[PDB]
Amino acid sequence: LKHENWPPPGPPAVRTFVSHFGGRAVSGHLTRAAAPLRTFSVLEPGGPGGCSQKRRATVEETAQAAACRIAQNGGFFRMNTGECLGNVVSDGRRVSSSGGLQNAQFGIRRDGTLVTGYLSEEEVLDTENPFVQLLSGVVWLIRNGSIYINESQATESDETQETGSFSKFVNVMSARTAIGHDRDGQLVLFHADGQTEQRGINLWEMAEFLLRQGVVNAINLDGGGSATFVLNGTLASYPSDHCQDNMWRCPRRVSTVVCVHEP
Amino acid sequence: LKHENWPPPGPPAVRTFVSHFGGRAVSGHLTRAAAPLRTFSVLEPGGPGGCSQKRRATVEETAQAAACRIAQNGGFFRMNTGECLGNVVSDGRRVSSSGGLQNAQFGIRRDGTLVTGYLSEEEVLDTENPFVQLLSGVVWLIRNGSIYINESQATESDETQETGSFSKFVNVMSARTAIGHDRDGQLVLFHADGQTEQRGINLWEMAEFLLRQGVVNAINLDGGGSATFVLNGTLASYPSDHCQDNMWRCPRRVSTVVCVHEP
Ligand SMILES: O=P(O)(O)OC[C@H]1O[C@H](O)[C@@H](O)[C@@H](O)[C@@H]1O
Ligand SMILES: O=P(O)(O)OC[C@H]1O[C@H](O)[C@@H](O)[C@@H](O)[C@@H]1O
Ligand SMILES: CC(=O)N[C@@H]1[C@@H](O)[C@H](O)[C@@H](CO)O[C@@H]1O
Ligand SMILES: CC(=O)N[C@@H]1[C@@H](O)[C@H](O)[C@@H](CO)O[C@@H]1O
Repeated sequence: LKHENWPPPGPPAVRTFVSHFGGRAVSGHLTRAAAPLRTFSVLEPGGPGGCSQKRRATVEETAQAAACRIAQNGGFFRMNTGECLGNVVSDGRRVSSSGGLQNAQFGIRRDGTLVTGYLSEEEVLDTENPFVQLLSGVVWLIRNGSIYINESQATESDETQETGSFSKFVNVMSARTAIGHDRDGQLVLFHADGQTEQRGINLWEMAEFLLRQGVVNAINLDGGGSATFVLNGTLASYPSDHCQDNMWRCPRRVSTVVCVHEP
Repeated sequence: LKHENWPPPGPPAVRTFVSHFGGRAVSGHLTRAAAPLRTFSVLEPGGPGGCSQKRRATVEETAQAAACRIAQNGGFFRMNTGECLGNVVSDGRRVSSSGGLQNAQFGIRRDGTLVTGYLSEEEVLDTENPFVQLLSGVVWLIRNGSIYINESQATESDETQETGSFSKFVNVMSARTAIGHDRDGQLVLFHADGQTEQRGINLWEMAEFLLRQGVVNAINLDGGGSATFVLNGTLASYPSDHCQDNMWRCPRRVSTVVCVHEP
């Protein structure tokens, strides 16, 4: 009712793009990975226990301990405290709660079922077919093959992102990332390089792009300076944050990470 | 007095930028590596013997065989035949000739002397202090701390690059790459993502950027679709060529490669 369940039924395919959104050229990658139950992980910052310690680490640091073939930044977090925000299940271990808020979620149950959308506390704690991986974003981009941004603005909590108003967060140009799946049950990761209010895409544009790629459900993960794409442990994107006291670009220390590893 | 000699004076510094050239945001990397006599190699495509066999291989393929920490596409080539163009010396092995043409060159001799500029056949074939690495480009960007593109346009042969007229090659927007060195004798590698006549920079813009980073000599290497940046064997740039029959971007099979590796 409030979420989509996809029953469960080959190295990941990493695609590089430079595409035009509203006339602007935006670079990024689309990753497609089969057998998510075997290859998909949600990782805590700096290894197990990171969310409890409120640790912040770069996607590179977190991914290299896990030997991820493809890693991207994960959920939203409080920059000043390192608190993980939203429900998180990391390799069977629940390490973050929604705190009453309703936000877009994506995860996989123990039998391989992919779940996307708004989950109650009871659904998250279900011991029957428990979640093995789960994280929260902000805005349910695609529901059952249709854009669901209008509905997200109407119903989703707006206490997690710090970009500004919900409308600005939805419509501003920025770096963006998203997670979802296609109709064959393959995991889909997306990222686009950008910089808030300067370069990149908004959520309407990302949702259209993903529908073209066959995505049937997907949520928006952390963007802006948090957006990071790490390929075999190497940074392969252009972060927007500047390094300290110079104008070079530097990857942000973030919280949870989404990982695709070998089965 | 047609070339410059720089006497021999930590891991390499890899920096990411997104920088603005006339209001266009251009992304790329600047690499700086010490002790080039021990850490810098020019590689033949695929493996040793690539030039004699007219091999074309991606920078990734060529670099994974050499264990490069940083790799970029090298000199110019003929796409239809795979012929290596210009003088090439790869770890002491001479594998390509100038054919009488005059083009910007960059090399290091056995004692560590860094050499940039125009070289006679006698200088290339010298055996007293022989070249251990050497490759040729098109346009001498910076000579002893001053831009030298006007002089290069005045003197360099124009039979190697296939972009079009000399003026277009210099002034057109595109993906670009460059090799040079700073006054501490360190190797500098530069690349900017782009697409000929759509995105990127021209040679004047790249030359101005390199001067601000302390580059005292540099030449222009193969740009356009050839431009590739590979870090620890993983592609970390956005090539402009499309893959066969789809919207995704694919690295180009190129010729010689410039490599920074362990000493
Ligand atoms: O991640 P974004 O969208 O680029 O925002 C990053 C910026 O947000 C606000 O301006 C501040 O909190 C700054 O710390 C930061 O420069
Ligand atoms: O490396 P570049 O600059 O992108 O050039 C690639 C292009 O060169 C030529 O002009 C044409 O044959 C094009 O069809 C080709 O795609
Ligand atoms: C465009 C975008 O998503 N920016 C996000 C912001 O919303 C979020 O509050 C913060 C920490 O999670 O990271 C980034 O700044
Ligand atoms: C703008 C630019 O660098 N273009 C080059 C072209 O000049 C060269 O002829 C070809 C093969 O080396 O590769 C790229 O297309």
